[PDB]
Amino acid sequence: NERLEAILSREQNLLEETRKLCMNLKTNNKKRLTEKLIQKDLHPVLNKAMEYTYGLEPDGPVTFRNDSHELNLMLNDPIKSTADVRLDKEEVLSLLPSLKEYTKKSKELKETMGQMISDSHEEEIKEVFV
Amino acid sequence: QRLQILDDAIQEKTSELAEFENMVRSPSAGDNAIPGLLQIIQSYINLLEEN
Amino acid sequence: LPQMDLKVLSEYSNLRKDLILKCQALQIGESKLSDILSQTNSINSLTT
Amino acid sequence: NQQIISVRNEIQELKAGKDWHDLQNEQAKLNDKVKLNKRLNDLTSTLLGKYEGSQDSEDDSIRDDSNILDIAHFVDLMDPYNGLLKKINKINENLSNELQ
Amino acid sequence: STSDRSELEDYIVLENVYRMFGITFFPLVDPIDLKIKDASGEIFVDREMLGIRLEVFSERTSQFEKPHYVLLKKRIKSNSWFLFKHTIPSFIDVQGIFDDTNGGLVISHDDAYLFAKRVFLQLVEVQKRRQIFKDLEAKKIIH
Amino acid sequence: RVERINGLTNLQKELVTKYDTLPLLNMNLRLSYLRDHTYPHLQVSVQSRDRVHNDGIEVLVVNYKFCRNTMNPFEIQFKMFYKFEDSTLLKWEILRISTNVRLKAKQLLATRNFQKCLLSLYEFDKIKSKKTGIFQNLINLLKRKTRCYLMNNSDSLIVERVIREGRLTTIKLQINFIITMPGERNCFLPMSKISIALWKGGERFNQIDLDEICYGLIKEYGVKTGLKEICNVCLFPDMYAR
Amino acid sequence: ELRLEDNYVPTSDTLVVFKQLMKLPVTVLYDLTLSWFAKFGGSFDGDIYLLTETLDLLIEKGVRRNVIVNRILYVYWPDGLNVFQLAEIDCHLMISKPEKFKWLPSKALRGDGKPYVVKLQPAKFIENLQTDLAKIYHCHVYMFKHPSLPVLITRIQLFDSNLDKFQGKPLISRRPYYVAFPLNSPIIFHSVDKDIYARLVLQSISRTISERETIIFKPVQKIPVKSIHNIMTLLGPSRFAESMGPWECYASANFERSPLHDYKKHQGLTGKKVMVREFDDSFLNDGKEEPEIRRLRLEKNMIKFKGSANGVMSRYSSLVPIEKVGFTLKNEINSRIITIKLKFNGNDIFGGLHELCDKNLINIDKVPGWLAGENGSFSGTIMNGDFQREQ
Amino acid sequence: RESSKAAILACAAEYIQKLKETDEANIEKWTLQKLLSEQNASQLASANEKLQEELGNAYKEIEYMKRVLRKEG
Amino acid sequence: LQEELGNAYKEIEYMKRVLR
Repeated sequence: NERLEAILSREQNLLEETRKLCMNLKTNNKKRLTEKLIQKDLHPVLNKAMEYTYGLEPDGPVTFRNDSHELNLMLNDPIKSTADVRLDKEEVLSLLPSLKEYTKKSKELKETMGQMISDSHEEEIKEVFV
Repeated sequence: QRLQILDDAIQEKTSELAEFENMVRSPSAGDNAIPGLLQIIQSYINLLEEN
Repeated sequence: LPQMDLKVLSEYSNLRKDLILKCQALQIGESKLSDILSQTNSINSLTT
Repeated sequence: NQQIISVRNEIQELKAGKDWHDLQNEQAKLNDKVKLNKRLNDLTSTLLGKYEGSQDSEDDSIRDDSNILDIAHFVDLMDPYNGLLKKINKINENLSNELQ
Repeated sequence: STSDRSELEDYIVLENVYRMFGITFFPLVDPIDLKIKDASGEIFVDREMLGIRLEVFSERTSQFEKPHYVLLKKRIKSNSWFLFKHTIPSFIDVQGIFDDTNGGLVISHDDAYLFAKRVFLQLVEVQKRRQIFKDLEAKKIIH
Repeated sequence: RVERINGLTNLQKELVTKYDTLPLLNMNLRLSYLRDHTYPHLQVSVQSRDRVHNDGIEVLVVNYKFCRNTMNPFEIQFKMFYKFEDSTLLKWEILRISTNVRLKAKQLLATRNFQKCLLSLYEFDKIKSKKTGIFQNLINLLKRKTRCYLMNNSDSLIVERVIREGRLTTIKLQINFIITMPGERNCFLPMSKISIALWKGGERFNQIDLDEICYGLIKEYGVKTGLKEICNVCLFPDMYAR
Repeated sequence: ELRLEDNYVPTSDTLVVFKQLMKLPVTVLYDLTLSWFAKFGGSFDGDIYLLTETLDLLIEKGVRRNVIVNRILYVYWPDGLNVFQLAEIDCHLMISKPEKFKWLPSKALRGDGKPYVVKLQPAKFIENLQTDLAKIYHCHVYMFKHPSLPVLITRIQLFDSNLDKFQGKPLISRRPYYVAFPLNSPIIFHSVDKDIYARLVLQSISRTISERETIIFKPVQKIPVKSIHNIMTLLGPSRFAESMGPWECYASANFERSPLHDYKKHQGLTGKKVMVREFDDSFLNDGKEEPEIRRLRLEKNMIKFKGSANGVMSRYSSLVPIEKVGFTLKNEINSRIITIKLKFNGNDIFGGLHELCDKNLINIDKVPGWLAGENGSFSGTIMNGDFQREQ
Repeated sequence: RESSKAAILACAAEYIQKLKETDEANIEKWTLQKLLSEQNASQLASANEKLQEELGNAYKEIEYMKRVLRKEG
Repeated sequence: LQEELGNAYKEIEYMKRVLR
């Protein structure tokens, strides 16, 4: 009976913590909408995203979710970080030594390809053929 | 060790790209003759299309 | 991973930051390797 | 025991609820819009000046796709099938058929 | 006749050529939705149906697997397809894929083909995974 | 009254005698569906279905003409060997490829399972047409305000605009729509990638946060509207410097 | 320590176990005896090979199962059967007689609302379930795979506490709770019980499956159905789910073959024989009709109710017999919502309706889809011609 | 669709509360939409004024280099 | 007005390039 009393106390503490977290998240989301991005600092190209997102709730994320399967599209996905710890390019380049090797190898290969293209004179004969 | 095998695969790919880079490096300086021939052909084609 | 004697806390924060850098380097290396694999695919297609 | 079962069922219903997932998704959306708006303001500021921060720099190729573009253009250039030389040869055969 | 038999013969061959793609649309009528207009007896379908079939090619057996049929009926009040019946097992959330297609409602044949392709990719995934593991078994590499 | 219905039955006569859930046997209607709805802009043609009846093997030769780009459509020609009972594809070979798709198809068709090959070819044709449509829409939107020209063989759009802030320095934006055919590696469908690159007077912007902005705008507004807002952000600071 | 191991002996009535082993055949008793003595042993003295030879002498003596039941309950294990024995005999009874058990389906919804395709690591799942339920009750759980079906059936048994009752030192068992896990399906079948222990078992199962994101089980049906094979045909991860009644032809694919097949045997070339159905109201007006068109209308009813001309194979028996269905048809006749509540009862609802259609009591040209067996074993409301199930 | 009387009454209470929340949320959404529309209109007017004065300066530059070129020839 | 501003800037570039 005492063991089950302890179990119930732990579960009730977890329930109170979860309900408090849910209410705090709701009020924090409302305050973040009210105090951060609805002000004059909002970029004017995001004025239309705000309109369908909160103004009157179509052409937004539904369109992209249609297009990512229509076009088999990828984008350059964001680098997942937490707690505002931004990516350190020097650290990850020191962590992958072969990235700089590819940098110089691709620079050499691009230089060779560019001088080959310039010797080929494709752009000069392209414009005079149309 | 995951980053180690990732960097090993990347290094193998760079070795392949460097093998291709030595394979394509052909020294030449014949772009001037091709440009002159292209200019002459374009001028003659414009003259023919003008008729 | 959450973040917070003093030396143990500093070691934990340093290890967590190092693991975050490991994750960032892992995603960057995976995307880069996919790009290089596509390039090598095109190069081998032309060569063959 | 019945109280324990009831409160654990309440935990399951609340943690896997629809409103809780709505709040989590809404927090993700607010974070994305805040970061995107900040980056857009920074981009238009840098693109017009008076930024007071870097931002406009590119020296380490941590993520570049101009090289794959160049590879595709080079491959399209000297393709043994379509290429540039085979287009010229096709023009030669078309002119030969038109003339002779 | 024999000329009409020839043209039906070529039509069947062409239909098989189209079904070689994997994702095809076939016409379908629900017998309940058959009503007469009573002007002269023209039986018209009330609620239009659309059925798709998903024939995945099993390269290991060099055979076509048995088709999975998804049948879409028009809503009476909104003029949009809905997931009426399907023969796809429950580990592929066809209802979730259909609701994800164009954000819920689908109207044009492009959205129906997009949903069909999205679920045919899952069929390709499971068939290819099973093919790789069965080939691993066939090469006697694993027990 | 007992009626026999075949593949050439009238639609009205079929609806007269319809009490089952099987698909309609009106084969003209079936091929009308197959041509107009599931696979539009594809002129398929079969010209020889001869057979070796001693072996029980059917030899089929078909021509797929992907005519979505009507100016220069690319066409392919297959040869299939049936089994005609206990249906097994013993052998398939590619008889002829048009030269303008010959390299990408040469990398794709090297692998087996030709169903993936046909679906990938049709999807690549559709995606290339979508690319041309999107680039034409952006060109028509920005033809007069900026300078629009295509390069990298119509895989990259360059939009240039001079700006007031200095001695009329130029701002150029490069947007990419490269399309990749899976030859070495994670599925069979032809994939597409969008990335942007911004220059102001010859200085490249940081690609990380620029790609973050491209990802955010495309994620929010889709592809056409997303690229329109990328162009508006990266070409017109004066419109948004309030 | 409150978890119950596989060597504890509970207090079980000897007569109940006696009549319980009577239903099992002799060969499963033989296999059980050798497996039990190889794993746990018994009070009988002898080598494993010696006991195998003794049971061999028993089986070529042709002795009745009663004698070997008395042996295994009186000399092999006279003190009492272990919990593993008591679970395994009842699971073998479930395998032998599947029609004596009723199951209730429950979808495994998660997070946003997309169903969770549950996958089990069986030994780790059993260990985690036993440790989770050990905090509350004295729990023993046993898990096995069906010899025929692709499922993973568990058996959760809970034990409680304990004029002058003298002394027993017992641990009284309750009725076991069965939860059936299909291999890859969000639908979870569990035994029919609504007491607090069944809710506890389902709750602990939902807490111990998840381990990544919180999972709730939402019941998709409140009417139990017998015969676990039938509930895998209905709600399991098969083609017959969401294609039932008139649409079983699509779930069986008996009407189209591969596109790589002979085109002389195509349906459009050979054709099919049908009849002109009269759309005018002539069923209510009407003897010794022609036996060829009578066969065609019998085939029409067979097609409408089972999907196939020859059926999935007396002949009225459907693929899955349904016990109870209730449909609430709603229409809008001149801005008035008109509800009709049809409730059904029997051993096979749609087979009986097919028989009534064959006797010209129900018009087969006007019997709707939901009445014909479409979305079978689901009871719901038909609004605007679309069937949405109840909750 | 519900069956029992208690379930019908509970669902009716839940639906009435949901409609009340929907009405309040729609009021807040309309106020935010009006704020967005006012911001967009004012910002577009400001951009029109800015590029109008920029075009005036540009035409002054047209005239300046025009008279400079006439001075040169 | 953006079209007019672009034409005006093109004219500025013309008179700038023709100048010394």
